Amino acid sequence: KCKKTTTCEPLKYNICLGSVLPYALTSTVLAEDSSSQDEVHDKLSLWSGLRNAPRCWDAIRPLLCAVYMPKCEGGKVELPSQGLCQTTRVPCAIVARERGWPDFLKCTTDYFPEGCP
Ligand SMILES: CC(C)CCC[C@](C)(O)[C@H]1CC[C@H]2[C@@H]3CC=C4C[C@@H](O)CC[C@]4(C)[C@H]3CC[C@@]21C
Repeated sequence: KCKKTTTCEPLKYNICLGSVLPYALTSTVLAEDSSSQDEVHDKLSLWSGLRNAPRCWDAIRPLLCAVYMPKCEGGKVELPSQGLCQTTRVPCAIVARERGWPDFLKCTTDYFPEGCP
């Protein structure tokens, strides 16, 4: 429940929304709106409109990077935590009003499990 088996690929984009990525491989399996690293970049580019809402941006950046550009190692990615997802619900409430959170970014425990290291 804490990890997902998947195939790892070398990172094509070395930075996630300004944040450095201290690992070599990733997977697009958690971002259900994205089937390639190029598409991941284009979806993150859309999300980047939230840079104009800094309180949300500060909360949502680690969530987006954990989902869109996760560390992949030995054919597995770690799922983001329930806690990390919950931190975004109030400062990024505008997302829910403007369009709605995609299902893979709603804090259900199948996508964001509890009690994992
Ligand atoms: C006050 C303003 C700065 C707030 C701006 C907020 C944004 C940039 O106006 C947000 C609100 C809803 C967001 C969208 C919510 C859901 C999705 C689906 C996802 O697959 C791609 C990103 C995308 C399309 C988001 C892009 C950024 C949006 C479109």
